[PDB]
Amino acid sequence: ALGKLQDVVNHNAQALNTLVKQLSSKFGAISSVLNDIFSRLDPPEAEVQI
Amino acid sequence: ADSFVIRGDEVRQIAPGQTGNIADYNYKLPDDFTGCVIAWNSNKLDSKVS
Repeated sequence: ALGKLQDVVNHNAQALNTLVKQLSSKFGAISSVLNDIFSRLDPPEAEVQI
Repeated sequence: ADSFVIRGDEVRQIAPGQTGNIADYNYKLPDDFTGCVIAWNSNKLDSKVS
């Protein structure tokens, strides 16, 4: 009977979860972790991937 | 204008963000370098029979 309130809660949680899930996407780069990007290859391309 | 003389295959080490003996011990270029580099062979003037 209270699903009108529950939705308001749920729509918040999803909105945050999606945000967190965007921290593990490569966006076309070699990897998701930027420290490995800095430690692997030269600055000329490190700038591009960063 | 910075002038010097080096060995052959080390010529690649004169560039921003490069690793090698010359880059890390003798002549280091900034990562934000703007300029030009000119390298040519001088086997006739810098070589001796002895």
